[PDB]
Amino acid sequence: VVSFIGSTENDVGPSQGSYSSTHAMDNLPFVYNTGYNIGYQNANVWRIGGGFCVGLDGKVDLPVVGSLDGQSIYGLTEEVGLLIWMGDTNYSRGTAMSGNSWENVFSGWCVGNYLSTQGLSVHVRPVILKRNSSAQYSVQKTSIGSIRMRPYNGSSAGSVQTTVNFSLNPFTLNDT
Ligand SMILES: CC(=O)N[C@@H]1[C@@H](O)[C@H](O)[C@@H](CO)O[C@H]1O
Repeated sequence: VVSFIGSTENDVGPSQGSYSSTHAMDNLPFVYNTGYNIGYQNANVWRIGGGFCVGLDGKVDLPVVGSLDGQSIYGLTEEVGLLIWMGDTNYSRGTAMSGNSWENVFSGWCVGNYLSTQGLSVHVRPVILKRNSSAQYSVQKTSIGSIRMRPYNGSSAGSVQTTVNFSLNPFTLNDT
């Protein structure tokens, strides 16, 4: 048994967020290490039971303005980009992202003959692209991508909602 209990649209990171870094941005691109603060986590998006086996798929829509260490830097504005992560519940369980096609983000599992729940989590890292002349970057609310449950081992979804989508909450990058 499965069931959708979460929400279709989920905002990544809080609104009006301010971030700072005194590290080093000499040789762009630079990537703020804000940990997992800009993201989304709902360990309860699908209710499952009876051997139901589920995995997790993710897909970012933003264009690939490049690639950082085998990961795809996704762009928003001329000067701003991001390192995107998607996967299962525990933020630490994230799977970096490359391209704009559906990729496996969580190997999944097979619950027992009891009632549990299936979750997901997104986390992003703000990348600075092209130079500026104010040392300040704005970020307007923009779509990012989605996650879709992956029923396997003979498991079925049916008409039960399989995908939820994400959106990047606005914010601004500082540095000083
Ligand atoms: C904490 C909880 O009760 N629900 C978790 C769910 O968030 C997670 O997606 C799934 C697979 O790891 O395992 C469930 O037990």
